[PDB]
Amino acid sequence: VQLRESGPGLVKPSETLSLSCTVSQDSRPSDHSWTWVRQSPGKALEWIGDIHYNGATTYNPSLRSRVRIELDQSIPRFSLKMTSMTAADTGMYYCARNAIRIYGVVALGEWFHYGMDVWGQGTAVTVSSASTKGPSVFPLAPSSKSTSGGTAALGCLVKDYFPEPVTVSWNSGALTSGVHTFPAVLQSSGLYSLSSVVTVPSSSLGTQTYICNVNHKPSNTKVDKRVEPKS
Amino acid sequence: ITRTELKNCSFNMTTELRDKKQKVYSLFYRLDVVQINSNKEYRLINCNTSAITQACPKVSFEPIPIHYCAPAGFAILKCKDKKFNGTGPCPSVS
Amino acid sequence: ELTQPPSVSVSPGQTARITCSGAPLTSRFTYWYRQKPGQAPVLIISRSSQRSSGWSGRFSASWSGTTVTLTIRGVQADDEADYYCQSSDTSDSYKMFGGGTKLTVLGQPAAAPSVTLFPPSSEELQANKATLVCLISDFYPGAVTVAWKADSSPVKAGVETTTPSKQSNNKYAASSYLSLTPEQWKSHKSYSCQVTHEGSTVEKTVAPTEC
Amino acid sequence: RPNNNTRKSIRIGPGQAFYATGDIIGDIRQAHCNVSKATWNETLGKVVKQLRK
Ligand SMILES: *[C@@H]1O[C@H](CO)[C@@H](O[C@@H]2O[C@H](CO)[C@@H](O[C@@H]3O[C@H](CO[C@H]4O[C@H](CO[C@H]5O[C@H](CO)[C@@H](O)[C@H](O)[C@@H]5O)[C@@H](O)[C@H](O[C@H]5O[C@H](CO)[C@@H](O)[C@H](O[C@H]6O[C@H](CO)[C@@H](O)[C@H](O)[C@@H]6O)[C@@H]5O)[C@@H]4O)[C@@H](O)[C@H](O[C@H]4O[C@H](CO)[C@@H](O)[C@H](O)[C@@H]4O[C@H]4O[C@H](CO)[C@@H](O)[C@H](O)[C@@H]4O)[C@@H]3O)[C@H](O)[C@H]2NC(C)=O)[C@H](O)[C@H]1NC(C)=O
Ligand SMILES: *[C@@H]1O[C@H](CO[C@@H]2O[C@@H](C)[C@@H](O)[C@@H](O)[C@@H]2O)[C@@H](O[C@@H]2O[C@H](CO)[C@@H](O[C@@H]3O[C@H](CO[C@H]4O[C@H](CO[C@H]5O[C@H](CO)[C@@H](O)[C@H](O)[C@@H]5O)[C@@H](O)[C@H](O)[C@@H]4O)[C@@H](O)[C@H](O[C@H]4O[C@H](CO)[C@@H](O)[C@H](O)[C@@H]4O[C@@H]4O[C@H](CO)[C@@H](O)[C@H](O)[C@H]4NC(C)=O)[C@@H]3O)[C@H](O)[C@H]2NC(C)=O)[C@H](O)[C@H]1NC(C)=O
Ligand SMILES: *[C@@H]1O[C@H](CO)[C@@H](O[C@@H]2O[C@H](CO)[C@@H](O[C@@H]3O[C@H](CO[C@H]4O[C@H](CO)[C@@H](O)[C@H](O[C@H]5O[C@H](CO[C@H]6O[C@H](CO)[C@@H](O)[C@H](O)[C@@H]6O)[C@@H](O)[C@H](O)[C@@H]5O)[C@@H]4O)[C@@H](O)[C@H](O[C@H]4O[C@H](CO)[C@@H](O)[C@H](O)[C@@H]4O)[C@@H]3O)[C@H](O)[C@H]2NC(C)=O)[C@H](O)[C@H]1NC(C)=O
Ligand SMILES: *[C@@H]1O[C@H](CO)[C@@H](O[C@@H]2O[C@H](CO)[C@@H](O[C@@H]3O[C@H](CO[C@H]4O[C@H](CO)[C@@H](O)[C@H](O)[C@@H]4O)[C@@H](O)[C@H](O)[C@@H]3O)[C@H](O)[C@H]2NC(C)=O)[C@H](O)[C@H]1NC(C)=O
Ligand SMILES: *[C@@H]1O[C@H](CO)[C@@H](O[C@@H]2O[C@H](CO)[C@@H](O[C@@H]3O[C@H](CO)[C@@H](O)[C@H](O)[C@@H]3O)[C@H](O)[C@H]2NC(C)=O)[C@H](O)[C@H]1NC(C)=O
Ligand SMILES: *[C@@H]1O[C@H](CO)[C@@H](O[C@@H]2O[C@H](CO)[C@@H](O[C@@H]3O[C@H](CO)[C@@H](O)[C@H](O)[C@@H]3O)[C@H](O)[C@H]2NC(C)=O)[C@H](O)[C@H]1NC(C)=O
Ligand SMILES: *[C@@H]1O[C@H](CO)[C@@H](O[C@@H]2O[C@H](CO)[C@@H](O[C@@H]3O[C@H](CO)[C@@H](O)[C@H](O)[C@@H]3O)[C@H](O)[C@H]2NC(C)=O)[C@H](O)[C@H]1NC(C)=O
Ligand SMILES: *[C@@H]1O[C@H](CO)[C@@H](O)[C@H](O)[C@H]1NC(C)=O
Repeated sequence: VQLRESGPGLVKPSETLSLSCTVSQDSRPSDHSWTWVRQSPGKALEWIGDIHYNGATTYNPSLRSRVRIELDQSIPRFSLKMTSMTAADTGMYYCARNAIRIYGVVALGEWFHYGMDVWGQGTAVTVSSASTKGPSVFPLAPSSKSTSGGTAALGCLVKDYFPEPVTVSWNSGALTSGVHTFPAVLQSSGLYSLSSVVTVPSSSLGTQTYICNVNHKPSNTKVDKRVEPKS
Repeated sequence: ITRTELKNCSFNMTTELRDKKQKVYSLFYRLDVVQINSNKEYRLINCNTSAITQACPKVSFEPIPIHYCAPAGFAILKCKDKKFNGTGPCPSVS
Repeated sequence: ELTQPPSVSVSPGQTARITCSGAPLTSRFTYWYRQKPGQAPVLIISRSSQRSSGWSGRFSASWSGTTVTLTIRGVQADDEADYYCQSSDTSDSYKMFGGGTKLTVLGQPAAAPSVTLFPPSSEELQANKATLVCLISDFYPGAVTVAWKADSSPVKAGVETTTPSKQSNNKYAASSYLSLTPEQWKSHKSYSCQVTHEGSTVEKTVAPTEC
Repeated sequence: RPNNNTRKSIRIGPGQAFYATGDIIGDIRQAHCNVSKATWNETLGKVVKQLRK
């Protein structure tokens, strides 16, 4: 049932990229045929090819020269490849399963396609020769009026990051009542600047002012910072 | 709306009264029917060559052992030799 | 070379109509799926027999010569996203992809954003450069200017405003980011960034040395 | 054969009835005959052996 991606998710245009996906707690993973899809930054979905424990090779004819998929008969590892072609097409690549049911006898043409029915966590991949300097913590310093609840905006921003993914967690995912995250722009360097303010029930706060956890996936991915008790 | 091998065909036949006719939709198999010349109109392949008579439903088509025994004044010789290549002189006879 | 439309709309609480035209529509069947922004698509309709697959009440499908008909439930409220379309070639090799229609529901409320504008405080005044912030969100739709000012009258100063992007319930939350030097943060003005869309448009102030 | 058929009797003339196929219930599938793959490879080998001499 479960199925989540793997791999780095970033590459320069010259070197071949290779990512994988991991399926587990599936009642029967061997018979089901699966295929990968990509979503361009212009929000145009695309198809890459199917593959099976049978050992069937098929891809999109427009990407034949690039992709060459492998399989692991022991434990399901869903490697993928893309060699000659890399740039422009870069966007959000997905992980999915093209479920298959049977209307009788295999090898006789009785195995009709159920279609895509379970997908992965979702990962992003773009080409850009620049590397990542990394994010640094940065509070927003809130101010509160006297009494009776009301407005409550408190943020822990990060100005510098290079990976499209941003992982936002307020006190290690403690509050889900209200959570908010927004994107940004490239600036002149190309390092975007994503900041997040969380709406919280704030009137009087005592040792429960909440912290922020970072993505920072390409570099070391751990900074834990607490906003000042300004409430 | 998308192998085929069979046809949901129809026709009209005789009913209990020769004055009246009745339409019924049945099915047929491929090769039992071959085209005549929109809306496909077909034909039983046998009507082109020979007659037709339906087999009886309560007739068992399972093969059962049928012994062939000799009349009086005659005898069926069976060969008991295992390797009876072709037909020659079988030494072990019953 | 299949064809799925990408821009149609309809009123909420009314039956709609999704098509996808392509010649290899025989041994292909039909996919669609509705990918909400930044999420993963789910089964729009699924084949659990060789005969048909419109059993669930929410959706049904019809078949024409080339165009396919994705009829939908009477109520079109609450469920909105772009609906793609996918199918397979006659050789049972290849899967064609050809876009899909984003649908919006009418009867949407009147635009009004009201987020608190944060000040650059507590980290960069310690560092070398000031990191300017005036994050505005929760507009519907975009096409709203924030109008950066010099003291009480606007000035662009070459600041960067980012792209609107839908999140939560079909609401774009682009934000707007300023970028200049720290000497200007303590030499220019007290600063306060408004927003302007139509009619009543409100703001908040950032304040200097407010601690 | 996996086909689940139905007897459709239609009276032709006085008493005779033509038994035809109705609508096939419970999916449609192709008829097949299985053969033991391992058991057949030994039989084709024993035949070619004695054909040899
Ligand atoms: C010659 O050689 C050939 C080839 O080897 C042999 O021929 C035939 O080959 C056919 C193709 O392989 C095969 O046909 C299909 O068999 C299927 C068997 O499926 C097995 O696995 C299923 C797994 O699915 C579940 O798990 C998945 C992950 O693992 C998961 O993704 C999925 O969602 C499911 O959760 C099992 O479900 C299925 O279970 C059967 O066997 C179980 C054994 O433990 C048994 O427990 C099950 O039911 C029991 O309990 C119930 C409830 O009390 C009782 O009612 C039952 O009597 C029984 O006691 C069950 O029997 C298998 O392990 C079939 O699933 C498949 O049938 C489906 O599709 C056909 C055609 O479309 C339908 O007509 C049918 O009704 C089934 O689906 C329909 O209904 C479902 C249910 O809602 C719908 O969802 C669906 O939309 C459909 O409408 C085919 O039958 C043949 O079986 C095979 N021949 C034989 C006789 O087995 C040939 O036999 C050889 N010849 C000889 C003589 O040697
Ligand atoms: C293989 O082929 C056989 C043979 O089919 C042959 O062609 C078809 C077109 C038909 O004319 C057959 O008579 C002919 O032999 C298939 O067997 C037939 O399959 C068809 C598939 O459509 C079945 O048709 C449905 O019949 C439904 C019930 O009608 C029966 O009774 C009629 C008289 O009864 C009246 O009162 C009852 C209630 O007591 C009402 O339910 C009924 O509607 C009548 O008012 C009789 O005339 C019929 O022959 C039949 O015996 C009928 O309800 C269905 O029609 C509806 O719904 C359909 C979708 O399911 C839709 O497609 C139709 O357009 C229609 O919508 C409207 O319904 C209104 C109801 O009043 C009607 O007034 C409108 O006219 C109608 N719209 C228009 C216009 O069409 C179907 O007609 C048929 O019953 C099967 N044979 C039988 C038992 O006659 C077989 O399925 C094929 N193989 C397979 C497995 O596919
Ligand atoms: C007489 O015997 C000789 C013996 O040599 C025969 O010669 C060869 O015999 C082998 C015996 O198994 C044959 O079988 C296998 O061939 C595959 C490659 O086949 C691929 O190409 C054929 C056409 O030649 C095609 O029919 C196959 O179709 C398979 O895969 C498709 C793919 O569909 C998937 O993707 C599409 C999208 O594109 C989706 O839409 C779809 O849903 C699905 O996801 C399936 O649809 C088919 O059902 C089918 O599975 C293939 O495309 C080899 O790969 C096989 O063996 C190899 O792997 C096994 C397993 O690891 C390994 O043990 C073995 O050593 C090999 O590495 C196997 O060879 C040959 O086709 C056959 N022909 C050749 C090339 O000489 C001869 O044909 C026999 N004569 C007769 C009349 O039967
Ligand atoms: C119905 O009446 C028909 C006319 O009396 C009967 O004759 C023909 O029977 C065959 C039996 O298979 C049917 O099948 C076709 O055979 C033709 C033969 O053509 C071959 O020879 C020519 C040159 O003479 C050559 O050019 C071709 O390549 C063939 O080698 C094939 O061409 C068809 O593909 C097919 O196999 C015929 O349909 C049928 N009609 C005629 C006039 O050929 C028939 O037997 C009677 N009933 C049936 C249908 O069985
Ligand atoms: C036995 O079946 C045949 C068909 O194989 C009947 O012949 C005629 O078949 C056509 C087929 O469309 C019937 O269609 C009707 O056509 C009329 C006029 O064009 C139209 O107004 C109707 O709506 C319908 O489409 C037609 O009823 C039928 N008969 C005639 C007079 O053309 C045949 O009648 C059937 N039984 C016998 C042998 O009488
Ligand atoms: C069964 O095996 C016996 C041998 O125990 C076979 O008898 C011999 O078969 C060969 C080949 O068929 C004969 O040689 C050929 O005879 C033909 C004329 O029939 C001649 O035209 C050829 O040039 C060649 O000489 C041989 O004469 C024959 N008899 C003997 C005594 O060796 C027998 O054919 C096998 N088949 C059966 C009967 O199942
Ligand atoms: C071949 O087709 C026949 C006819 O469809 C199948 O017989 C049916 O088998 C089911 C098995 O549960 C019987 O049970 C139940 O009957 C009730 C009342 O009619 C119905 O509501 C249930 O949905 C279910 O069908 C059913 O009575 C029986 N006959 C009919 C009229 O459908 C048969 O099972 C199929 N193949 C074989 C030999 O298994
Ligand atoms: C035939 O069916 C029997 C049922 O027990 C099975 O044991 C045997 O393997 C089958 N043989 C083949 C190859 O069809």
